[PDB]
Amino acid sequence: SALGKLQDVVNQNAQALNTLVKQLSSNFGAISSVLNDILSRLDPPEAEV
Amino acid sequence: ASVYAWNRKRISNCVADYSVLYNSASFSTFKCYGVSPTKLNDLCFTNVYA
Repeated sequence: SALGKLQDVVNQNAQALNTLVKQLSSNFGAISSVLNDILSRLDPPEAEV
Repeated sequence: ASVYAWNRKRISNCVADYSVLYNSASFSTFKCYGVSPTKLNDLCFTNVYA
């Protein structure tokens, strides 16, 4: 732990990237977090909303 | 059966063809959500409750 600054910067960058990756798969109030399932399951008006 | 004792049926392990039901035109109301009225031929799930 003699290089705590560089390790901390790398950890913060990795944590931000992982948080974005996790947030990629959030429902956000929709019926599903997978776009392909919505498109292959739901009609174009409701699919587009 | 009555509305308070509605007949419950389980459908699985077979093949469902909703195209004939949609094209029958003998149903007054065909209303639904979560799935489009069409595009039921390429979709399937675990079980069906009627």
